[PDB]
Amino acid sequence: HDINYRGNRETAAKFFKSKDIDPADAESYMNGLDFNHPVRVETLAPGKNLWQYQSPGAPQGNWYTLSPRVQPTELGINPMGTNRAANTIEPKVLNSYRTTQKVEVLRSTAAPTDDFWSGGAQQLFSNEKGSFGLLPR
Amino acid sequence: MTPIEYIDRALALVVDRLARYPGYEVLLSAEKQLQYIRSVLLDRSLDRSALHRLTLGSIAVKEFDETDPELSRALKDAYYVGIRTGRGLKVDLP
Repeated sequence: HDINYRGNRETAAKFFKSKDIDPADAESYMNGLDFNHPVRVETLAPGKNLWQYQSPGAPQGNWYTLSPRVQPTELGINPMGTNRAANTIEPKVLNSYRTTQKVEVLRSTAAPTDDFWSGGAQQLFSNEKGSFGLLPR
Repeated sequence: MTPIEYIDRALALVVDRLARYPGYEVLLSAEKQLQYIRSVLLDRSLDRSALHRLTLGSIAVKEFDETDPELSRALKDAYYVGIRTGRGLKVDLP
């Protein structure tokens, strides 16, 4: 891989380490990013609207999209999730969040889902859940 | 666990979850990827190019980090087995 790809990998590795993810697990988080596209750290101010797909009945996650128009496949996720109480496969729910505090995020392009084992969208990562407030749906 | 035990642990959990959610594409993909890793662990003569096309780590964190932490853990560890194998490094898991 080229000097840009290696730099994007190092940006992500440093970010995940700083957010209490250990080095072996950090590889999996990095597997969600396409290092052929820019990876940068940004600080969001309070008041930024974001969106997040989740399985029905699931708590808040760590991955956000910048627009509600972005569909799951381009984000590297399946459009169907798991309703655990019902034992069913049902569509992912799109929830809205708004930053409540300044927060650093890792900005990248998803590795999107293709048919090999069967373009990517931009994404944000932050595991500082309390900095993103759930909005009414 | 040995590296094969980490892969068979992940396969056991994926099969259990497929009984809960039959046909679920995320789990069918994870199964195929785990079987691929298993094959290259057991036979060093097989082509290893597809190790760098694994998505198991992404599946663990984007699909299961909240809904199924037990599965997410097993898939993170299996993905790590895969990429350390692909990179020619010791699988330094306990």
